[PDB]
Amino acid sequence: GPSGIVPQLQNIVSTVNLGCKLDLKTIALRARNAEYNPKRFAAVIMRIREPRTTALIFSSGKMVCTGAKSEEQSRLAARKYARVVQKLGFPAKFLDFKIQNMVGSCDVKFPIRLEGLVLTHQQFSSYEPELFPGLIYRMIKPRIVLLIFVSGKVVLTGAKVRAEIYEAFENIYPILKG
Amino acid sequence: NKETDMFFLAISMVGTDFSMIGQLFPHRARIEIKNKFKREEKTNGWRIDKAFQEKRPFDFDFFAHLLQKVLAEEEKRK
Repeated sequence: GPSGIVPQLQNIVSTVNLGCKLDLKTIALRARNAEYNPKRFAAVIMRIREPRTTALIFSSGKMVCTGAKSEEQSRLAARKYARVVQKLGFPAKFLDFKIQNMVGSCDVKFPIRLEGLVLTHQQFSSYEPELFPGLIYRMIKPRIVLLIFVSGKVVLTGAKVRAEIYEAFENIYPILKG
Repeated sequence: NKETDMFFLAISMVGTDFSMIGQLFPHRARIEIKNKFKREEKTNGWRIDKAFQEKRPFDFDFFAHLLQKVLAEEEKRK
């Protein structure tokens, strides 16, 4: 059963279609929050604290936002940037909101001997202590990629909802225990 | 101290946006500003919140000149 520690989400990734053409130079000229460094990259990157997130905008009318701790928080930040662009003088719309990725982490509070895991799980676990200190495991159900360390803490990514993170956590937990 | 104050002030004028302040700062890169933000968010969160509710304008001109004057003043006084 559960060890009493829940996987806390660390990140959320989401995108929405603004539905109109925008001028990045105009945004950099008007908005009190903007980049335009075309010498490096022709784009504008936002960020707000409530929710704590970073978003990025193009002239093509797409938005990519990331940084929240919950999917609904990410959507709130997305709608905040949509409001900002609407009051920037652009006819922005909050259309086709899609959630792309999230990151979570947890712990088991006992040491992990990676050698046994690689010896019994090499077919899906990649161990290489020379470059990346931890161990890499790719999980199929659901499409999750997992990082495991000796300290017992685990990083989970590749899901679309917190339920997937929890379910993968409890799938791996017996393996971590033994 | 002055550089921290100005980092804040620009974060209110150009928002939580780093490449332009790196560009107008004579010798700061974007990764530098990102690192400043990591360090300062733990203590000055209230001030950064003050950074996103007032609509005072932003410039190159008035600001560029304000930067250069305060940097010359700080360098001559430091």
